[PDB]
Amino acid sequence: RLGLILAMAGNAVGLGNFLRFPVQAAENGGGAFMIPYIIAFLLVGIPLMWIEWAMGRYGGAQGHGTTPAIFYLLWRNRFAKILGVFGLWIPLVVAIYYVYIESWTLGFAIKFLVGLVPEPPPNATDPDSILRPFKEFLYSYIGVPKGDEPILKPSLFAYIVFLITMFINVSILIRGISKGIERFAKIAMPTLFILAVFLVIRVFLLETPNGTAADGLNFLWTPDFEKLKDPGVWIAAVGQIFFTLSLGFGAIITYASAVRKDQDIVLSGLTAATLNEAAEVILGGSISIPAAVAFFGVANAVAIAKAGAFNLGFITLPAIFSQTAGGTFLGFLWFFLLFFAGLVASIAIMQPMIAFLEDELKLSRKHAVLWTAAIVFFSAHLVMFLNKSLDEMDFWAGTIGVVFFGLTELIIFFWIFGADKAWEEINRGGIIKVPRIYYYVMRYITPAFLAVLLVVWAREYIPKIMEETHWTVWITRFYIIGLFLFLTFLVFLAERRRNHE
Amino acid sequence: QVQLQQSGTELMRPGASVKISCKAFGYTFTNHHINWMKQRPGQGLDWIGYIIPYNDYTTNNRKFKGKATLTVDRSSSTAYMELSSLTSEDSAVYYCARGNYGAWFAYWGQGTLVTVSAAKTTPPSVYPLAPGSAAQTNSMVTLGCLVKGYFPEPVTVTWNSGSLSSGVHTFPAVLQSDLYTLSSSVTVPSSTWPSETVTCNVAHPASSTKVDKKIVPR
Amino acid sequence: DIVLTQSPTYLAVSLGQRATISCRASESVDTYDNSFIHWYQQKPGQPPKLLIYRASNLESGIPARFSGSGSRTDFTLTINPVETDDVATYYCQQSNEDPLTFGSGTKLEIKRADAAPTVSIFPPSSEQLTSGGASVVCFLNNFYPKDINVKWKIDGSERQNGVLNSWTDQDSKDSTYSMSSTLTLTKDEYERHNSYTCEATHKTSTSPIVKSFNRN
Repeated sequence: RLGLILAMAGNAVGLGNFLRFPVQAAENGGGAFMIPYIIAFLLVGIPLMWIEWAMGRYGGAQGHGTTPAIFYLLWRNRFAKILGVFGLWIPLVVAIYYVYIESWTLGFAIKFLVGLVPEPPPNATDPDSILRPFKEFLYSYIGVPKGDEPILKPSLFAYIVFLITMFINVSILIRGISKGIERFAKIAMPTLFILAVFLVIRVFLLETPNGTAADGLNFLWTPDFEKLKDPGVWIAAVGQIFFTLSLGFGAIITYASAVRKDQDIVLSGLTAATLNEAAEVILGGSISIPAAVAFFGVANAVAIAKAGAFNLGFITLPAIFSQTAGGTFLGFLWFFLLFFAGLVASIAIMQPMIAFLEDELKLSRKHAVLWTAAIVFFSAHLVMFLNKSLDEMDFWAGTIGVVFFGLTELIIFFWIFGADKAWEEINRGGIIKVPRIYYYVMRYITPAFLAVLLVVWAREYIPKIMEETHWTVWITRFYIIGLFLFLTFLVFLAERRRNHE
Repeated sequence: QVQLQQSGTELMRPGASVKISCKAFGYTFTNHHINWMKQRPGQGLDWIGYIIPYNDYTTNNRKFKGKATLTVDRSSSTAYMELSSLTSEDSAVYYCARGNYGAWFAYWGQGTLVTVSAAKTTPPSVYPLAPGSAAQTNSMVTLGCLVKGYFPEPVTVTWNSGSLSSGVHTFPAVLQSDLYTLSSSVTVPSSTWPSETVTCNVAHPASSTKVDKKIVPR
Repeated sequence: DIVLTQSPTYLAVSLGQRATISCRASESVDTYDNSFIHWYQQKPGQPPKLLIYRASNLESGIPARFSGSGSRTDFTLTINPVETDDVATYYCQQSNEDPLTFGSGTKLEIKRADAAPTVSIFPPSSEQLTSGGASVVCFLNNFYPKDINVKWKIDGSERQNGVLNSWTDQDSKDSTYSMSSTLTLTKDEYERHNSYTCEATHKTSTSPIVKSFNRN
């Protein structure tokens, strides 16, 4: 009863709900963001979730396992494999910075453990004065530069914690999971859920001289009529839905290749998606934003969110723990939990690449894991040391990449494979039938909507995207394009090796 | 580069229970269904049932429903099949095979032999077969190895530690009086023997006996 | 369940020619316009080996000699040209309806030109004599066809009792057969007589091949 409940609640908590979402909403004028977000959830998130479960199960029934191959099975065209490459590129690229963020959560957990945490400036009552110590904790941790300097200078502790995080991730990927998987996740997910609920409830009673936590909830759920005409918000919102639902990643597809063709995917898929939404908009969205506005004020919360991706909670949360009962211990627990939550997700975003190396190109587990780990570890130095690089990757892979790729999966699965064949595939084994209207949404509304969104988005933000020289971001654009070309090269090598016999 | 490695041959009293371990190497174990199949030496393959390594969740063919329990150890990357209420008819070769994600069964195990009998385990006697004394010599001579009075199957018989694999015929064991008997013949040039040493490598795992026998002239 | 009936149970074919094995199903093996029947090559002592999947599609590592065909119910596995190592039992499977079911199998054997068995007779091992047993082994190697005859003569008399026989599977290279005949007696009875004969009657010669030794 209670156990089954807390167990059901723990399945969806990702860093996407806590660290990422607050930053996405704040950078976009919260609530002006919520409308497109909710609309995207109903018109894009749910249908694609169902689509991914169907495609994954279908591909498992066959045995491809990766999007390049499943796409090839659905559409026999060399071009299908290339569009399919996004199913490896997106998760790999997200893994590159995602592992670093996880390392920040471990570092913070450690610092809270030792009681080395930021306390507000006594008797200062100045929102900027109040914000500087908390800003400094994160900034001193990752080593933010003064004056938009290209080079970032992370503290030694952060780097060592990164090394440890990689060692732990690799150590896990090589050997299976027995002592730290079910036995620990079954404790941490319910614990984290309970803790998060505690925090939402606690933060909402918070009211201070610089603002009120209530004002934060009002700020987040009050539509800004003005920002709706902004493509960036629509793209950001859809991108977040994709990220938070794990939807846009080839990981859900591969994981889904393990459930039987006759097993229901309609109720199960809808349940996972709905549970995920209730899991963030209510808990993650109701903690960090209200806390920052109550504490730092609106202007500072937005400025902090706009500072970079994931920054917001690393500041707002520690600020919150202060002035709270057993806040240092509560903080340690929160960040350690968060750390495990991140880990669970990173091995999952590495699984598409590992699986690709094993099924195609016929590589062992050791080699797939070691080469994948080598790529994330080496590449991550770009995100830890190059200013604005992390943000750029989080943008291209976790925001833009996923929506375009989502559209690709919808066209490939529904249009090319079969309107009705696709519907039939989704429908088999369902506990309930798919609502009649979604056939029409998926076939006409969702794809037209997304295509239009990307087009309107481009040429609004493209020229602005060509107008940005930080000297450190062009390295990242060139580099990630190179990585994409490299993966295309791996798919080419797989077909050459097969055709050679 | 995937290998499935299975425990080996086992003897059991009828009515007992056994657990066969198919261990998986060189691939992500959770990604792929594992299937279990039964084959009698002279019969076609019967599908026992499969198991989904990620979620467990086994499915057995109707025929085997009560006689086979499928489990998994995700830590050791191993699949297990437990056979209960053993009978002589349960005696067969059992294969674990994983199709990719479950085309089907692309990679096969070496197989596992099960002998259900009360009969006790006996080591094989290894007798050298030399050509008869003063038997006229030709461009080639043929030598032999006699493995007799052992139980249960199988027995590994090679020559010169497996060095000579060519022109060798190893005949099927024949069961007479609860004990198995087989023989193996090798053909070599006359200039090869005695001038070079020819030896029998005989191995019975069940009795744990590795015996080597020199072939010498009469 | 879906039952798979395979046409000829045993098939023999000459080198370089084509072999057609068939598979029939009680219900359609087609779902979404795809045939789920799959072919396996199994040699004795080995597990099966996947040949063709989804009935038309050549598995890697397998030579182009193997081609799948057919639809609906009827399916055709075509091996041309047939090669020596292709001797083994061949199965078909249907994955369309769960559970999954297999054909009864088709044993392929090559047609090889007639050949004489090479007979060799081996006296009982001294070591075996210490054990009290006396066994005489007679090897008949590399002959075709499989059908052969062995008669054991002890001092001119034909010995019917205590004869264990074993035949190998057809060779995967020269397509021949070999047989081991073993006359098992007690050391007492073995020391009672003198001459031990092994006579092999085959289709390659009217006169039987006679191999014997004089106990000494």
